[PDB]
Amino acid sequence: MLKYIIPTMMLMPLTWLSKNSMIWINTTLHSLLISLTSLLLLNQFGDNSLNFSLTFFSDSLSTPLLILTMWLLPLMLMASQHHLSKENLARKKLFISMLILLQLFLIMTFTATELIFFYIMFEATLVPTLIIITRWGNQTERLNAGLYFLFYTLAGSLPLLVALIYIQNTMGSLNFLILQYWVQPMPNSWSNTFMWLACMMAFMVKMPLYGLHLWLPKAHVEAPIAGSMVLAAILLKLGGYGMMRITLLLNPITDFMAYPFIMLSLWGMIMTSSICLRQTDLKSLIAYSSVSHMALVIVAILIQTPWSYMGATALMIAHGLTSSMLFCLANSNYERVHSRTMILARGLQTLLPLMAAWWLLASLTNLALPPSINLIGELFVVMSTFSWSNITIILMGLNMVITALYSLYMLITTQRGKHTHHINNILPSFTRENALMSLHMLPLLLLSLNPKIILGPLY
Amino acid sequence: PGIVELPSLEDLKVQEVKVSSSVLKAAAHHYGAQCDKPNKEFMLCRWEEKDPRRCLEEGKLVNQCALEFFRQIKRHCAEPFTEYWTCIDYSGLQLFRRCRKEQAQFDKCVLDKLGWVRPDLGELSKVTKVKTDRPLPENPYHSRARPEPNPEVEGDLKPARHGSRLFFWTM
Ligand SMILES: CCCCCCCCCCCCCCCCCC(=O)OC[C@H](COP(=O)([O-])OC[C@H](O)COP(=O)([O-])OC[C@H](COC(=O)CCCCCCCCCCCCCCCCC)OC(=O)CCCCCCCCCCCCCCCCC)OC(=O)CCCCCCCCCCCCCCCCC
Ligand SMILES: CCCCCCCCCCCCCCCCCC(=O)OC[C@H](COP(=O)([O-])OC[C@H](O)COP(=O)([O-])OC[C@H](COC(=O)CCCCCCCCCCCCCCCCC)OC(=O)CCCCCCCCCCCCCCCCC)OC(=O)CCCCCCCCCCCCCCCCC
Repeated sequence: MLKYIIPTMMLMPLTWLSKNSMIWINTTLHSLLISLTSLLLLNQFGDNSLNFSLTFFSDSLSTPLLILTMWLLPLMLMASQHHLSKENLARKKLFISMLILLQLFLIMTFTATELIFFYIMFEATLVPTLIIITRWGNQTERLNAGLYFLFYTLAGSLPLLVALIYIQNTMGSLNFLILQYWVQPMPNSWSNTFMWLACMMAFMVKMPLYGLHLWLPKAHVEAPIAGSMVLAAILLKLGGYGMMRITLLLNPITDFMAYPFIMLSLWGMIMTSSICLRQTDLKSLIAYSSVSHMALVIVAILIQTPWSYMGATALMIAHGLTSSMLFCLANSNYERVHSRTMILARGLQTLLPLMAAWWLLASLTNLALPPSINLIGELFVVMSTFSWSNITIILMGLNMVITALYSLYMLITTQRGKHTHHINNILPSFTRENALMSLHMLPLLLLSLNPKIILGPLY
Repeated sequence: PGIVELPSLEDLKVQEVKVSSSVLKAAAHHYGAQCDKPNKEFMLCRWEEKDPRRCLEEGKLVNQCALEFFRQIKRHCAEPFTEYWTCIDYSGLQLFRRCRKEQAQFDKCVLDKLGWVRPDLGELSKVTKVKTDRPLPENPYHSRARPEPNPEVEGDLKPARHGSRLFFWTM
């Protein structure tokens, strides 16, 4: 994986040796070249993962996450170069360096052959994220947003560390390729119970779990746009990725200890969608929608069936693209009206017709319109959870009601109705912003033609 | 533990040299010269055995030969010796230097009538060799078997197997 780590590292001289005005263009061009290079990870096989070295490998699970991760960086560079137009050149290079460093930590988080290197990169992704949120945020509450984001996560993960080191003393290796073949049944005891809780609660925090989700409506509305894109797009999927790596070790104790977490997620996807029905803040509405969607991935991992894992990985990739597009649309309003109030700028289809088309398409992919990979992941999770218990379709179907009722209401409040009279700085849509919308949406529509590359290790 | 083994009281009875300390110190150089051999056999047995219960017969030889010394003084030169140890016995620190004329009379009478030379300065402090027939004590400290030591380091130092093996570090 060293043909992706070295160009990402070499983006640091490419952003610190550039001209004082060329630094967005150079980093955009070379991050797009790395994103085009990211398709060489698709040498996958039906039995054996693409195993590079002792340090790095990539199956069909980490490969769509890597393609999405290396694709997100040019999109974050395009989104972040408007509010950083008056910024100091040194601080501008610092922001681009934090984006590059976070990309590096993510692309060698998903490719960790050994699980403590996964933990080190998985908790190394906090630091550039924390610096981005607390430094280039906008409001007063970004500082508290750096605390709840941090001290929830470590509260989940500093147990996990200990549990991982226990396996290092017990099995002798945290290699995932060894632990496929040395895995032992984890019986019913209190020691193994808290072993399970230590292995799972860190990723329960970063999904987020309902009840533990309280960091996320604070961390999305207080970050800049590149921070919100990297949280909703990638940094919520470290939890699902880590769960799919770590529940191999946790059997058969998953089949009786994961009951309350399934209950929490099946009720939290109802509760956070209900919260999305009453959010006065647009960016908060997208944050609570992200909690509502990741609850399905939590349920699909905790029932551990093949249809559930395929739906969960399709839903993770689809939600990454869709939530990144919705935060960029909220940014496109926020850069003109300078307020995140959803009721403030109304009737914007009269003023921005093509941007209202992009809002329409992003809201249709939020409500899982077929044949999008949103609907493919949603549908496969609903199939597997109907197989799990026949009653859960109620909690699925009711959710699929409310998931529409905030996807279009967010459309009807911001884009439809009579336009707000006392707002007149609604500029036409920039080519940067429309390019950003199309680079989010056009891969999300092209993956409908070929979904088999985003359906996990067990397609 | 075990019973301590003490000799009986009749094993410790011997004709003691029943004289005072100034009688001894006044005759001390001639006693160190003439009674050399059983005294050195005894002090050899006393430092080699490191047990007074294994040194009783040499102590009886010492207590016999000292009496033979004082008898051989008593047969010939009892009165110059008596006046000399009386002069030595007067002083509190028992100085030899206060009583050199009685020392000269005692040394002259001893040299004439017995043929004894007083040892000069330095001679009685010598370390002398002793010809005894008793064996060397093979275990004077009554020790036991020392524990076997740990096995040492040997063999050619090969490089480490697969590096450090610290969680993921391949070197
Ligand atoms: C490998 C090559 C593959 C090539 C094939 C393409 C594959 C899919 C790629 C993307 C396709 C959609 C792109 C258009 C929408 C986005 C842009 C936009 O706003 O357009 C309006 C604009 C036209 O409007 P305008 O008057 O000029 O100005 C804007 C208007 O004022 C204001 O706008 P408006 O109000 O007029 O427009 C709103 C209107 C509103 O109408 C709708 O939203 C109705 C459509 C959705 C609901 C009903 C259909 C549900 C699904 C059934 C159909 C699919 C399956 C059918 C097959 C049989 C059954 C299985 O939307 C449309 O008219 C868009 C029609 C297409 C919608 C596709 C579905 C998106 C819905 C959400 C996801 C649904 C599931 C996934 C679907 C995946 C399909 C492959 O379009 C353009 O100018 C087009 C520009 C070029 C677009 C290129 C797209 C492909 C790029 C890929 C590049 C790489 C590969 C190379 C191939 C290149 C091919 C050319
Ligand atoms: C004819 C006689 C002469 C022949 C000459 C032949 C050589 C000519 C060229 C000589 C120059 C050296 C070139 C590199 C040699 C290969 C080293 C390598 O790539 O190891 C891959 C190494 C393991 O991969 P592999 O596939 O198992 O083995 C491939 C080789 O065969 C690895 O082979 P190995 O098994 O022998 O490797 C031993 C072991 C293999 O590694 C392991 O066992 C894995 C554990 C390593 C430590 C992981 C720590 C994780 C937690 C901390 C992370 C910190 C943040 C990450 C960096 C953020 C930015 C600072 O590595 C270590 O123990 C060393 C620690 C890592 C240092 C690597 C060398 C860097 C030199 C240049 C420094 C520039 C800054 C680099 C970034 C700073 C941090 C490294 O990859 C990593 O550990 C991931 C990080 C990437 C490595 C460093 C990339 C170097 C090139 C950067 C260019 C761009 C720089 C831009 C500015 C600086 C950044 C802001």
